[PDB]
Amino acid sequence: MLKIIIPTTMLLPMTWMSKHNMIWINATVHSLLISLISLSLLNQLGENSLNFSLTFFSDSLSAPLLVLTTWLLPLMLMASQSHLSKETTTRKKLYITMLILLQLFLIMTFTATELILFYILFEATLVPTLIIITRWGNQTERLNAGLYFLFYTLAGSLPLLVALVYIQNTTGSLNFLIIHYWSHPLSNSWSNIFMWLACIMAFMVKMPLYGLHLWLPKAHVEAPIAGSMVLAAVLLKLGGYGMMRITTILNPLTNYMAYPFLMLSMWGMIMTSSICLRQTDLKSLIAYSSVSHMALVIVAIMIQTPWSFMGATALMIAHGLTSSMLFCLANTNYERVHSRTMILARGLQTLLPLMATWWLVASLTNLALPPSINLIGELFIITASFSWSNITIILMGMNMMITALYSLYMLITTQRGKYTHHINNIKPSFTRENALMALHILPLLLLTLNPKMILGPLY
Amino acid sequence: HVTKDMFPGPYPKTPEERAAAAKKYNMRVEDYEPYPDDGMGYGDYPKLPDRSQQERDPWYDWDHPDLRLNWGEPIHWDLDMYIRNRVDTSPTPVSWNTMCKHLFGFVAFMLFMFWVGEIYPSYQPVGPKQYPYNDLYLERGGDPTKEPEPVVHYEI
Amino acid sequence: SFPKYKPSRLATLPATLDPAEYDISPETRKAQAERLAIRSRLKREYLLQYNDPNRLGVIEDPALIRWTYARSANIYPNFRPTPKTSLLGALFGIGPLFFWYYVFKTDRDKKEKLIQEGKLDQTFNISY
Amino acid sequence: AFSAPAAYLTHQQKVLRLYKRALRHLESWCVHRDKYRYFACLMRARFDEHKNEKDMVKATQLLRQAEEEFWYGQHPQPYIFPESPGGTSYERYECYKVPEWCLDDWHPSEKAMYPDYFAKREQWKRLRRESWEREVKQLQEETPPGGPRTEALPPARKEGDLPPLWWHIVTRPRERPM
Amino acid sequence: MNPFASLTLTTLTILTIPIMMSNSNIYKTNLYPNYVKTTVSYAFTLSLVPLLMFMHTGQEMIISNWHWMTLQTVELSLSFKMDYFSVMFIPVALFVTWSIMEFSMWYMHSDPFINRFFKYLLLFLITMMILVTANNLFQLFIGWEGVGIMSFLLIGWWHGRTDANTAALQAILYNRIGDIGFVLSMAWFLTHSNAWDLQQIFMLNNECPNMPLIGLLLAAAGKSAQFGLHPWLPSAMEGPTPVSALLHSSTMVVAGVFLLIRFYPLMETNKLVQTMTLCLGAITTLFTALCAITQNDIKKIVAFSTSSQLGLMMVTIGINQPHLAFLHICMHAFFKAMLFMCSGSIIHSLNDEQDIRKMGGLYKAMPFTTTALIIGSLALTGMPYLTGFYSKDLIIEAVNMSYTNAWALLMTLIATSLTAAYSTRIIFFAFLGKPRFPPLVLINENNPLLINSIKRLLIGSIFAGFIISNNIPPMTVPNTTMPLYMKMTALIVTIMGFMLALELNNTTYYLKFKYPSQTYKFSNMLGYYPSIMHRLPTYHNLSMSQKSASSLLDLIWLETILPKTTSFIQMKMSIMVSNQKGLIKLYFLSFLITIMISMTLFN
Ligand SMILES: CCCCCCCCCCCCCCCCCC(=O)OC[C@H](COP(=O)([O-])OCC(O)COP(=O)([O-])OC[C@@H](COC(=O)CCCCCCCCCCCCCCCCC)OC(=O)CCCCCCCCCCCCCCCCC)OC(=O)CCCCCCCCCCCCCCCCC
Ligand SMILES: CCCCCCCCCCCCCCCCC[C@@H](O)O[C@H](CO[C@H](O)CCCCCCCCCCCCCCC)COP(=O)(O)OCC[N+](C)(C)C
Ligand SMILES: CCCCCCCC/C=C\CCCCCCCC(=O)O[C@H](COC(=O)CCCCCCC/C=C/CCCCCCCC)COP(=O)(O)OCCN
Repeated sequence: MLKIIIPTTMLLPMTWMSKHNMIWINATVHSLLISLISLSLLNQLGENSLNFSLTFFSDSLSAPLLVLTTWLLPLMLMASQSHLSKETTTRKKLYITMLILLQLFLIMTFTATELILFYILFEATLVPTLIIITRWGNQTERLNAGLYFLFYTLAGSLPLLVALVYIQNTTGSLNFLIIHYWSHPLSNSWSNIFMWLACIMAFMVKMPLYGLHLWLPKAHVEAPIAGSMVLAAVLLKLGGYGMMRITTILNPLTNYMAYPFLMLSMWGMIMTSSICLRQTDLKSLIAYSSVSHMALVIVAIMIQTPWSFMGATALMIAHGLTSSMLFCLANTNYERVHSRTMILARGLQTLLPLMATWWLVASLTNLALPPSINLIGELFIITASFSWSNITIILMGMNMMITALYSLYMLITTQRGKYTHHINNIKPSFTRENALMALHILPLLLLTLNPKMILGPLY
Repeated sequence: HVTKDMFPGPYPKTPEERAAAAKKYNMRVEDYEPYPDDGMGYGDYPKLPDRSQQERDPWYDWDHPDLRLNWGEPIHWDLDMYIRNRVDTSPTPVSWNTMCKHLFGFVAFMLFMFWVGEIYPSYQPVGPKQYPYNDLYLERGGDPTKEPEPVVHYEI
Repeated sequence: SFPKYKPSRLATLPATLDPAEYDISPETRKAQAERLAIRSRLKREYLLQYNDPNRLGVIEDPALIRWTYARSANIYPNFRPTPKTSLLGALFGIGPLFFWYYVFKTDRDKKEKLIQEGKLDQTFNISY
Repeated sequence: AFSAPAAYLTHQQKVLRLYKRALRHLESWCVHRDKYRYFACLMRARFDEHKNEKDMVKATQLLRQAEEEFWYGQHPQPYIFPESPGGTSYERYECYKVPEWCLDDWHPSEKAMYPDYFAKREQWKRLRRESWEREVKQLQEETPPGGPRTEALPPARKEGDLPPLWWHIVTRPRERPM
Repeated sequence: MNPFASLTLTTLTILTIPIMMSNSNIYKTNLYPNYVKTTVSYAFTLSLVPLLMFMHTGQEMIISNWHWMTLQTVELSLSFKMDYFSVMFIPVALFVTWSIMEFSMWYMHSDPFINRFFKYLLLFLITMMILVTANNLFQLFIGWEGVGIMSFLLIGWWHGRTDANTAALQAILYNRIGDIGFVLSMAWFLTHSNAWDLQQIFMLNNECPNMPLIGLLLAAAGKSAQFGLHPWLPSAMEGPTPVSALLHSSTMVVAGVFLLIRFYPLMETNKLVQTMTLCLGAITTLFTALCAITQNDIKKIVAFSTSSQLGLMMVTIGINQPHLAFLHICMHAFFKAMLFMCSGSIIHSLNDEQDIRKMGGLYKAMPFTTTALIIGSLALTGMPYLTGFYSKDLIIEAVNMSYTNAWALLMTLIATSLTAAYSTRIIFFAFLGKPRFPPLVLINENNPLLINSIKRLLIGSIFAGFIISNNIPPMTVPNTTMPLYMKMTALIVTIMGFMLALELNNTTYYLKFKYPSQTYKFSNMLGYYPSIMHRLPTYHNLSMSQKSASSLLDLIWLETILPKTTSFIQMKMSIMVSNQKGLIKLYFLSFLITIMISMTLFN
């Protein structure tokens, strides 16, 4: 695993020693090379795992997330190239350093053979993201947003640490292999109930769960484009990865401890999908759509069936890609309008046809159009929930309909209609933006050819 | 480029601040009416008639012809609900109550008559169709190791 | 003696049927004149800002920003806990959760009981 | 559309509007030409029996009851011209209307094509450039104190002047640009 | 060896070549529409061969060429079904699409983006072929969503028009309401039968329970525009006339009926689902015919005619005659597509006018369209020995001699009478009276594309019914014996409809005027369903979406409970702790108190 960690570390001295007008080229090229190297991890095996050493190991749940994390950085660099043009060389190097540190922390988090190291890196990811949100944020609310994005997370995970060490005082180890092989049931007791709560609430808050999601619209709206990319695409999947890793010791208590969370997620998907219908902001709409998709993933994880896990993994990957592309499109519109309001900019297919095509494809992918991996995860989770209970489909069905609605609404209000007359600063889309859109959308349609690469270890 | 004073504020409870709020939203003082001071935070923002924007004048030269909107005029709170692509409150040739009664009466009558016809079906003065080989036992389900009771058909 | 039109919330009353567009008073005419005056002032301002050849940007609308701020960032500071607000919040945020919990719990209890007693015909139910 | 609206509609205007609406809905009801002509003449006659009504309080009660009658028999599916705000082809070609300033963003390779049109385009742009500076002063001097009352603009009064705020009216894309 | 599978796959793959070439240089020239038309005609000619092979022998086949993925014990693969329905419906759809494209080459000449229109039509055709030839539920769902997306993209062809966008969103909404039931059916089938393959589903389901069939019926009602979810089909006429002629008349709307046909082994085992299907079809056909009888837009009337025919086919499914319903699909394709083509020709020749109040004497002013529409209306009304007689007449005989709901039978008879009646209305109001259009006469039919495209569908609607009926093997028992009055019931009711409609229409010539009645207002406003159902529910939902979900819960109470309460408590504690005047008097008094308390408490 060091063959990928070491180049990510070496990205920092290369950036800090580069010329004042050549940092972006070097960063993008070497990030793409690192992603190409990390593509090797996709060759998983039906056997146990790729146990590299005592500290790092790779599974078919960790491999797609690692590949997505490595692939995200070049896209974030291309997205941030624009609004950091008038920025001093030292501050641009600091921004690239923060991005590289975040990628390194995520890469070390996704392997994380030991659970305490996983938690330490899980919380280490919080610092560069907070710095990015609070420093390079345009609006005045960013600071408050950052505060939220911090405290919620910590409020979730401070008990977890205690629980973690408590386990090592009883079980004696926190290595995931030993934990899996020496698993023992949790008796129905109040102490076990609170241990379950401490283990679960840590990852519930960052997913986020409905009722604990108030930090997410603030963090995504107030953050710069790269921050929105990293939060929507990868940083949301940390909770799901942690839950799928840690639910191996919570049985059979979960069989009755998942009812409040299942109810909360199955109603919050509807609530957030309806919230998306009436939104005056594009970024808030995308954030609430992300909340709905993550609530569906939470339902899948709480069901705890093989089809649930497969659908959860596929949906996480597809949602990360789709949300990243949607945030990029919204930022491209904002950089010309400088308002971030849906109804101010209208009739854009007359002026930017290729951007309208990109918007259509992104909306269709969000709308879960077959045979995309989005719908693969959707159908897997839906069938698993139907097996769990034949009534859930009703709620699920409603969500699907509502989803499509707001998606096309986002497509119709911004692209269709008559253009705004008093906006004459709509320049033709650059090659950079179109290349970013293509690099976002082509991997989705290529992954739909080989779904088993993102279906997880239970395929 | 917008001043702090311009933005929405608390509920206007005195006539002078009511007039100031009315002037802020670019409307007449006696034409301005805030939402009732309940728990919901409507506050300073004015209450405009619930009329849809589909029924606005289509021949006036609006600054936003698609939305039928003007530059500067106070936007309705639920503007995004009334955008000519959604619910519209345009008057109908027939009163709403009468349309509701006619629609639900027609639907209920159709359902009741369908149920009645289900009670009293329509058929032909014939007996059931006869199938030769033990009511097609072998070809419908199979199970050839039971030898069911033979059925013979009465030739007339 | 024709049937009378009854306006409703979703089917409003026509302008030509308004019983207030006839009993006209000089105060009403003055109000209409002032409305036209302010509308013309706003239109003149927008047209002056719109036809300027030196402008190469978006004409900022204070009404749009004010509407967005009122819809988004002003709800909480004007919020007051009242019996109406408290009851509506409790209902809309608690009732559906317990309703769905009861429904799903009853369904799963029936399913588990049928599993335990044994007549459910689970044949071919391999993938779950 | 092209004309500015007034603060209110007089009784004469309301009567004319009701007459036009009644005729339109009558021809919607009376499909054939001879039947429509007969019933339109009959309705003009019945509309004409109260032309010379003198007192305004009685003439406003006649039109008020005429608006209660029209609504009752208003043919809930009237005939609408195809390009009218209710027609089938109302905004069919609205997406083909591209603003003129978009031509400022064309690549020089694209501007190599059509050189004469672009030369005329800088000519028009210069004309507007001086005209706007003249019109700001003209409209500022001609406006009454306290702001305008009606949104009707004055014409040009000198020799070389152009009407104030003319650029976005004469540079309409087209009725059917494509 | 085995030419059948090779040809059946080849027609589908050669339907795809222009999509690949859309990035080439030909897409930037004016030869693209002719290229696509030639490709479609060649595909139809190639696909004519598997139909001949099936007709000669009865060849059936399923091809599982590419294995997609194995989920434990469930294998998903790209499987195509080449049974009777598929190999019979491919040539009909291809022929109709060829005619519609040749019509479009003349109708849409003034559109700047005509190549995009043709590629959209070809994409819709490919999606429909995928839907029809699908052998597993996943591929069927892929086609089900592809046809819906293509319909959405083609309805809102003119993006400037708000009504087009509203109609597209409405169609998407209703199709997703159907998609709910479709997903329910797939989930149940995989949970119980452990397979999305049709073969395993048929083997493992000797008696099908209610839930999967109810889901399938819901999806079929959603896409076929049954009475519950009907208005989207009449609203979908905002798009160009070729879109309505191809998609929303004869090809895409019969997809729900085709879905119900594909599951006929499971439909015959359940008796309640059949009753529900029969009732839904009867109410749909009656309501749509009653709406159509009083409309004034020609396109709206033809759309309601299509909806009534779909309801009749759903009735046929409900009386356990799937093959007869498929036959009616095949004939309806021909004659309804030609009817829409004639309507589009009239609209184009008449300066984009759709209302019939401004259509006068066109029987002589433009005769070819007149005779084509007369032939199509005669075929629609089931005139004997036409394409519509050989299906609709059998429908009527089957529904009369079946132990079914009597109310549904009465509704079907009244629907047939009303069909005759609005066909009479179209002919009378569009071709008989004196001219009523603007004086600038621009009538012109002299274009080879229009004439040839219409004449091919004329030949179809005249002879294809006979050819198909006499050239297919028998798949149902015949109603050999018939009461003499019951045999002629369809003809009698159709003639009675002609007579009554003509007599009632001739009264408009009279110099008498009268205000409309309540029934006329009910029928003209589409039964008031579009009004109420588009204002009462949506508003409420939208209101809630801002009132409870957005403002009250998310922005107020969820914000008050966790973060704001914590902030308030911490601020109050900080104020209390830090509010010290700096007096050491108080400090050491507290020191004395704590020293006193510790000794007593901890000893
Ligand atoms: C077993 C022996 C077999 C032989 C049996 C006997 C043979 C036949 C006997 C004849 C039976 C009736 C024939 C008369 C046909 C009607 C023609 C007519 O008079 O229309 C003019 C007249 C209005 O004309 P208008 O408004 O002055 O004209 C406007 C302008 O001229 C502007 O006009 P326009 O130019 O725009 O367009 C004119 C258009 C517009 O005209 C309209 O306004 C459309 C309304 C007429 C359609 C009604 C026809 C069928 C009704 C089915 C209803 C099913 C149940 C509905 C449930 C309702 C639930 C409340 O009219 C038409 O185009 C033609 C109308 C339809 C005639 C063609 C088909 C009918 C003949 C076949 C019918 C039955 C025979 C089937 C054979 C089966 C074997 C037994 O219509 C009526 O007055 C309605 C009469 C029938 C309505 C029935 C529904 C009443 C429901 C009310 C509530 C009842 C209590 C429910 C309580 C529920 C509590 C839960
Ligand atoms: C706000 C955004 C979401 C955040 C997360 C929300 C979800 C948190 C809920 C955690 C799970 C449920 C809590 C307790 C579960 C115990 C099981 C209980 O529900 O069942 C009954 C228990 O009855 C009562 O619940 C007993 C406890 C009552 C006192 C607890 C307070 C309940 C309301 C508190 C709401 C405050 C929420 C906010 C906290 C900050 C059955 O009684 P019994 O079978 O005999 O005993 C079961 C336990 N045994 C087997 C170990 C012996
Ligand atoms: C975004 C806000 C989320 C905040 C976190 C929510 C989850 C909080 C769950 C409790 C946190 C601490 C749990 C302890 C960690 C597990 C350790 C354990 O299980 O050991 C137990 C210890 O159990 C405890 O001590 C639990 C006491 C809880 C103290 C802290 C209370 C915090 C508030 C409780 C109510 C909150 C629950 C619902 C929260 C919903 C989310 C906000 C057994 O101890 P022994 O003595 O060794 O065995 C006994 C037999 N010899």
